Amino acid sequence: ATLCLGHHAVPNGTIVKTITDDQIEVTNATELVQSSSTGKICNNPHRILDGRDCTLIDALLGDPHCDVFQDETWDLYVERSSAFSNCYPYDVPDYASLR
Amino acid sequence: GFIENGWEGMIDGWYGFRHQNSEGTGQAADLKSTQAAIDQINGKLNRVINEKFHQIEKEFSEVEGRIQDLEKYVEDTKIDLWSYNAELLVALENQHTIDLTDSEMNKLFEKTRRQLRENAEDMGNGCFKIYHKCDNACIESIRNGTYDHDIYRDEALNNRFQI
Amino acid sequence: GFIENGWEGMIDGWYGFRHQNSEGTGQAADLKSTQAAIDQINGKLNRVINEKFHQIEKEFSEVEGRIQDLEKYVEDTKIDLWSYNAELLVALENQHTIDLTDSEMNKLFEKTRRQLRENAEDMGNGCFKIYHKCDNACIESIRNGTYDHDIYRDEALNNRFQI
Amino acid sequence: GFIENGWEGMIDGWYGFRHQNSEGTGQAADLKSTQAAIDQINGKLNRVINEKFHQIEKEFSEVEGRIQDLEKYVEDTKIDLWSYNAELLVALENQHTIDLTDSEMNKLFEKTRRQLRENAEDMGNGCFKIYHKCDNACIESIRNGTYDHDIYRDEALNNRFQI
Amino acid sequence: VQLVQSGAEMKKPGASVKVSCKASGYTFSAYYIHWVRQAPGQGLEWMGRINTDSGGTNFAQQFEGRVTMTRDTSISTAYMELSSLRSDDTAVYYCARGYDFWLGSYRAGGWFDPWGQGTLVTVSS
Amino acid sequence: VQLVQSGAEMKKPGASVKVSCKASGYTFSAYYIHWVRQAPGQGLEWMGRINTDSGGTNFAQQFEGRVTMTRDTSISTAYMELSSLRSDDTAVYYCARGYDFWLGSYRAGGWFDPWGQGTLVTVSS
Amino acid sequence: KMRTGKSSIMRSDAPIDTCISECITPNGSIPNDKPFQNVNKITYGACPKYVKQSTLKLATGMRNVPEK
Amino acid sequence: IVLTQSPGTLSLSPGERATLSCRASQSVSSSYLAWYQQKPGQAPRLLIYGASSRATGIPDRFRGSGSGTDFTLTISRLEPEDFAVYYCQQYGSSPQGFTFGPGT
Repeated sequence: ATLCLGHHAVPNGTIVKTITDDQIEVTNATELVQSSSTGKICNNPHRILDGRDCTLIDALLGDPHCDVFQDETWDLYVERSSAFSNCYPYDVPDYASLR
Repeated sequence: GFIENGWEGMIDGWYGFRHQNSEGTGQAADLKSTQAAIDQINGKLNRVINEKFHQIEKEFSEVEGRIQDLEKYVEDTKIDLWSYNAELLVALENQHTIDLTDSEMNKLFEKTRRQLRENAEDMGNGCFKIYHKCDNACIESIRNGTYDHDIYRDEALNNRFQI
Repeated sequence: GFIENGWEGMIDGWYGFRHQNSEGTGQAADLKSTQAAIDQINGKLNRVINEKFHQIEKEFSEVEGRIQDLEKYVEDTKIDLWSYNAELLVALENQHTIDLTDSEMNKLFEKTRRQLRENAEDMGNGCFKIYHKCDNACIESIRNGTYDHDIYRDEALNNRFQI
Repeated sequence: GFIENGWEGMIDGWYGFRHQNSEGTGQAADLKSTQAAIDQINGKLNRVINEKFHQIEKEFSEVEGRIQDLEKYVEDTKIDLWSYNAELLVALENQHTIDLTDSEMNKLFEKTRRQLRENAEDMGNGCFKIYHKCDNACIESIRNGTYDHDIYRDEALNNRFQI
Repeated sequence: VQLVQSGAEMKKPGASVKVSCKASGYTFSAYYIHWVRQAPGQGLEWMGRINTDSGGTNFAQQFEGRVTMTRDTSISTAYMELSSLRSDDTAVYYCARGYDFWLGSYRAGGWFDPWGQGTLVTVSS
Repeated sequence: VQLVQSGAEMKKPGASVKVSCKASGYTFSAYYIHWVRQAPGQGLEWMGRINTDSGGTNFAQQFEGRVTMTRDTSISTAYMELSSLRSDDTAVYYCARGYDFWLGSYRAGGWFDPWGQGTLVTVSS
Repeated sequence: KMRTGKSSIMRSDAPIDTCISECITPNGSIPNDKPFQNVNKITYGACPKYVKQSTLKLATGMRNVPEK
Repeated sequence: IVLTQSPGTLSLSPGERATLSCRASQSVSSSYLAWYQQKPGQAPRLLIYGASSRATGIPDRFRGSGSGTDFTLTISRLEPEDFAVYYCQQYGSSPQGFTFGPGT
């Protein structure tokens, strides 16, 4: 002899931010910004060439300690902060363009 | 809107019914409205969720001048524009989500009201007062969409108007 | 959504009426609501439908480096942002168009309901039942806004409640 | 909607009531809906109202070439994109404000209708016809939400149906 | 919205005739197709109708055992096959789309629109 | 949604026992908390309920003057304190959340859910 | 020999691990399911767009009106 | 309001129908009665509320009925796990009224 209509609720829901108000509670929400990383670089499906202690120009010119990079191919070369040069001192005008 | 609060005893749906009659009280969920809600929400989510390989240098180790400032300016412009886009997108889509859910609730209310015809009268709190004997099968028929108002119309009219 | 299907046989308007009475069936369109919908849609079209003369080079035949990469990056950023803007604009405008058309249909339904008063009762399929003899002049009066409900109220109430 | 024109005699609110009964006519404002609409408008204003210090040059005194056209292009692109964003934002916000105000008016109307129950009947112009002696305390009770419909139901139904 | 039919057929008595009716401009499987026959100098004579979705057919209680109606949704064409031809079976055969007037949950009348151009079938020796 | 209670207490006769009930998974201040007693080999016996917002309490006309119930909304725990323990007071004490069934403007019925695990209180010398 | 392709360079100190990820950043590889990221503006591959906001929640339910 | 349950014990073989009856002292609203199941060593588990409605995950073999002063709980088929002590509760009849039944 009486019939009520209603909707569900949750004990505590996420606060979402809409046009009118910046704090309105909602049953469920999803995050859209990735703010975490694993700290490690995957090797698939891209071919990554870790340079160790060699810069790209060092391997290009043929630094003696960069002889492991002869005739190498990559999809992403990773340059490390520990890279150093051990040959005749050189400078490259327009270093960035060549790199 | 006229519904005051949600029901935390509902865990098998989003929208539903509550009733009281001579044989007691009960609760049931409406699948057609919950499914429509989730269908719209997922269809919207899938449109919210680029492939760039070689780009400009974004962090610098030396102080150079004109070119470095231009690269920094380009990067900041791109970042601010995309941040604004993200903020506006999420705000608009949350708004549309809220209105679509409220609209689904209102649609369910209006459909029940139209089914009941002159046999019930709205009480203003999201509830109807059925003016005839409505057992469990009666409530089931109201819920699944097979309620016949002509077999209760005489008694409902007698109870409603003449005292 | 309470109106299930459209009418492919009414080609003189967007919203209209269909009736049955003692003198037969008929169909007529509503000019005011169709015109309102068309004006809103065209006003929205006109807002959707820059003069650049000298810009940067966008195609390159030699490999140079820093400057060419900066130019390519700037152009790619501009294209991506404008593509996203176009997609968002069209999605929003289509959603608004659909919502406004549904609202116009609901407005016409509510206007007819408020015209009829206690002389008719909604059947739930988006369309009414009138409880008194209603010839073609009667339907015309309902359609053009000059329907007087007090001269049919007595027999409508007799037919509605007293069987 | 059904409410045609606004009342310029109201200077104490946004939405209000007008009435006529045996003791005369009157006007009053409903602060609950006016405050809700005002709060929504101020909230949407607070989201609308960056600190860049060193940027690229934007005005030049010589003709140089590649670099200068690159910076002019970057600045022009940024200005065009932000102009588009501003236009779209204000247009959407204005549409939403108009919609929300109309929705608040309709909400007040529907709350009053559900309050009156079978005692009054809609006339189609935003006005109700209360079918019983409704003195000033009666109108007050309808206005603040303390209208008991079960004590006027007999006379309202007698006047409504039987002539 | 139009309906296009086949050409004239000079069939001999005691044979079979097939007349095609191709629909263009509307969903073929959404409306019924009615076959009307007009003898030379006389009025129209309803033969039957075919459902273009489920393949159901409803003839008149004068053509039973002589008319079979089939549909081809792939090419949007409805066929009429008439057997046991006679001299009196010479007429112009029309295919018409039947529109039902749906007033919500119930239908109330309708009309035939559009009509085909008509194919003249002659039976003679 | 669960209720976790304190441990077993072997209090001596003529003393007082405090039994806690910690609520996790729902807003503690939004629902009543009820205390039900089950003696070994007997049925359940309602003792009382405490309003978790206003601190209001309502006992049975059998435990008046012996039971005090307090709340702590900061830690979300309901305490039942029963004084003047006797031999018949050895039982298993439960805390259950009362869910009132709201049909719009009025309440009609309900149920007890969820329940606590129960604390076995023994009174002996 | 000079070839045109998808090759690029990156400055990072992160280690290399056998895994599958379509997006590489100097802070490490990140998933691409979400449309935005706030990890780093230097990206390689199919990556979410960089934003300044640390959080951006999208509503997947209705308004929560709890019981009393 | 005092609730009385009969019979005290029911000796029924598996697969049979079980009918349990709980009677009220005075007439009470059918909206107030609930049924609980308590296996040994466990807190009671809600079975039926409102004298006719099952809980969230209670199988369709538990059926509630009754109105006025006589209420019944019926089990169509007795599964092995359905052997416990069943209680009837009145909920909300009064601010002090939340009593249980004797048990069965």
